[PDB]
Amino acid sequence: VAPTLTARLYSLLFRRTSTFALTIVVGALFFERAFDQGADAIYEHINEGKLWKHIKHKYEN
Amino acid sequence: VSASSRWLEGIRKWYYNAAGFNKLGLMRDDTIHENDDVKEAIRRLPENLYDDRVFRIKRALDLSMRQQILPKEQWTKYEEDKSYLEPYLKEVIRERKEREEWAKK
Amino acid sequence: AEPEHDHRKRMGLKMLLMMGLLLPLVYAMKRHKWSVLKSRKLAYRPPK
Amino acid sequence: MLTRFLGPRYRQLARNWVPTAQLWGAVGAVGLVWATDWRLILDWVPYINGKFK
Amino acid sequence: DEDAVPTLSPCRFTGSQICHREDGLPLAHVAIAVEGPGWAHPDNVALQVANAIIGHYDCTYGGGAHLSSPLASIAATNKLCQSFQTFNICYADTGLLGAHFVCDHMSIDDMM
Repeated sequence: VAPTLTARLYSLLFRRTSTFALTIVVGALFFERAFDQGADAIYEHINEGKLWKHIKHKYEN
Repeated sequence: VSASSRWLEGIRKWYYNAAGFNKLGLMRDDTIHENDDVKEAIRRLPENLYDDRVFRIKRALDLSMRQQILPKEQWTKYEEDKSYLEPYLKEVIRERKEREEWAKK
Repeated sequence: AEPEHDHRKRMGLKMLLMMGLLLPLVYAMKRHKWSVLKSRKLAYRPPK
Repeated sequence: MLTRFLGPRYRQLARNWVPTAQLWGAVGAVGLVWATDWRLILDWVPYINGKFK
Repeated sequence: DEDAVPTLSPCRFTGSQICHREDGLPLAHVAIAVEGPGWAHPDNVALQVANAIIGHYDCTYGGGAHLSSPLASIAATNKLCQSFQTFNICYADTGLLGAHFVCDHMSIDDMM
């Protein structure tokens, strides 16, 4: 579940340049989302000055 | 001969060590800049010296690449530093200078 | 004076995280390819 | 006059390159989808629902 | 018999390069190979078929341009070599599978 691990990745997906590409493109899609939200939340925590205040003013529309 | 000559000789030895080509197993003549006179002298070298010169340059470029240097015992020692090119270079220059004198008349 | 102020620092945060991931990786890619040269061993074998 | 490329070998050639031409098209599709954020196509994918509704 | 009769230990295939530069010789010799399986393996037959398709060439073969093997044919017309031969060398549990060629200094790249 470790030597055979990168071995499977190579066997099932990296051998052909076909899959290799398909995997990084499928891998670019998910990663974008995970990095975006994941980094927004880090930018979110170190702050709390912007639109956390929204709950007040709005709603009264 | 005495105190003074040794002092100029030790200053020369000092520069040599500071110059640091020795550290890459190079000899002084391996560092000469290649102009025509020099390109010709290299050409005129005998088989053995020519082959040794390429191996030295190769050994150095390789070292220079990984920014390493030779163990201290393999540094070339000053004045054990054979100036193999000099006599050839000298003659090539002498030949050029004669052409030049003839070109004036 | 600088309305973009916040958004820029959010991108800048992301620029630092991306770089911190990308920098080592590209470095390892390049070292892997330079391997062949770094460990190359030379030998001189003249006649006689 | 394209009858030069019509025969058993060419037919064998075409088949050997199909999984590859097919997988290249999957690459091109997901690649197009992910790069323009194809709303229509994306909304069906489990995660990546960063457009809520 | 009895004690002192060892077997054969497997031999790690590495995968590297040895270059012996010598501009004094007039033709370059190059030999390249992947690791093959040993004598025992059933798949030496399919390898020999594939090797045969690539075949061999030599400057004294009649038939240049018309040779079936594309390597042989392109080598003959474009004069990319003096000779080449595929091989499949077998040992206990390993082997060398590849080709060897002989050519002029400016043809090593095209040949490869």
